[PDB]
Amino acid sequence: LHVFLVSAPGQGNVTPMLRLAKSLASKGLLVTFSTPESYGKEMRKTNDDISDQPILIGEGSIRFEFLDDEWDENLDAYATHLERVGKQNLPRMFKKHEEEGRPISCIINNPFIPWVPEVAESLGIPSALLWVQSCASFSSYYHFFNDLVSFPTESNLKKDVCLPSMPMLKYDEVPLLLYPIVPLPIISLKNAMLRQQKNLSKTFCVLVDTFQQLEDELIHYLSKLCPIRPIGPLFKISDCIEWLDSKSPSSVVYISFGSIVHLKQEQITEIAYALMNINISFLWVMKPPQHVLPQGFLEKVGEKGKVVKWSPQEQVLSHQSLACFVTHCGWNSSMEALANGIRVVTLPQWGDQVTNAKFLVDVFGVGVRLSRGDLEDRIIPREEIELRLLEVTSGEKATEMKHNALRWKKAAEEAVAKDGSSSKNLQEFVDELNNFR
Ligand SMILES: O=c1cc(-c2ccc(O)c(O)c2)oc2cc(O)cc(O)c12
Repeated sequence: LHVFLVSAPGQGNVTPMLRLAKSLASKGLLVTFSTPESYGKEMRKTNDDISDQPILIGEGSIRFEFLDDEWDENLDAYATHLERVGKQNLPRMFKKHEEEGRPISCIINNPFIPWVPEVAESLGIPSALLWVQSCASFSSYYHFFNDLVSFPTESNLKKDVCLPSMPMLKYDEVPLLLYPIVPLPIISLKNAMLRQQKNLSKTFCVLVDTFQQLEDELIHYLSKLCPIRPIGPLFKISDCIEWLDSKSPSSVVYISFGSIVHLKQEQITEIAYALMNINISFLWVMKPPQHVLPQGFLEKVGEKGKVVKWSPQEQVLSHQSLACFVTHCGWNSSMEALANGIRVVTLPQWGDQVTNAKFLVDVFGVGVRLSRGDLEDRIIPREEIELRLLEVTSGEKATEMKHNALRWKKAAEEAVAKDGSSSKNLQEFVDELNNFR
């Protein structure tokens, strides 16, 4: 088999599609991953395993055949141009593979190049979709595009939303890209999402980065409208740690916010005071673009605290020292917290991070809510942060959320085990690819 994995620019898009690539390669498939060269060569220069040629995994390999971007530096501006070059170029690359005994059986794309199922359609090549957010978020988008349930509008900005097989969200707990008020540099992601929901008809399979028991009933309901397959999580399918060793177990407050979120300086300074004040141990990831910490922060907290510029998150998350996780609640981060058994402290910023935060707190039951997101735009005072740090590590539910945590970590490892739901959804989808052939 030979499947073509096409992904939009961005760390958050490429990583999961790569992980879907290392997985299909593990199953005797040859995968060719591609992404715009402008950001592609940036992966080249910044990654150790570049591409001299295929890179075997199990009995399959992963080739690299980047799309010529035709874009040297000169968001909506680039999206339209990229769509232009992609349709220009992608048949030319598929046509090359046609004459070298490599007819492509399937294409895989993510929502932020939603036009890809159109080239798949014209060229006769079946189209599938890698969805990188939860299944509650997919349902948010699908119901909204087809307008099957009512959302906030300009005339009612605080309307609740009642999605089937979901807890009733609130106006600011629906994925922020469906809100009718959106920054004009971001409207282009709203349009990409919505365009992908228009192209769903042409698509025979949606591969979702979640597993069957995390969103059990939801996946059953939407599976009648939609061809949804849970195959996750993908990260588990396929000096920092020396320091945490010295600490006692379940003791270190962990603090990341992914590699895009940039908090506000006032929010930084309320957290540093919070940590100082309750005097907890911590590992706070402070990625550079320059945030300042209070005068004598480092000396005051001592060896109880530690600030770093980057962290092996998956590793760190698998540590017993960790007491909790202050997170921006991206999908992969919510799932890495779930699968590893760690309680969370939710600081949603934008997008679907406000839905996942509603889920971590009130559904999966694995922690405490610190903020409600950009639409709240309320600098959270250190007093409250200190309260949630107490609530999640010492307080009356602290062990019940620990319990709930260690049970979603059980179910995650069963989903990915040999004859588990997530793994047999993979092999089946691979089994479907042959039956076309
Ligand atoms: O809605 C999205 C919003 C943003 C974003 C939001 C606020 C910012 O101040 C910023 O610099 C980026 O970044 C994204 C980045 C993504 O990969 C996907 C998204 O939906 C978004």
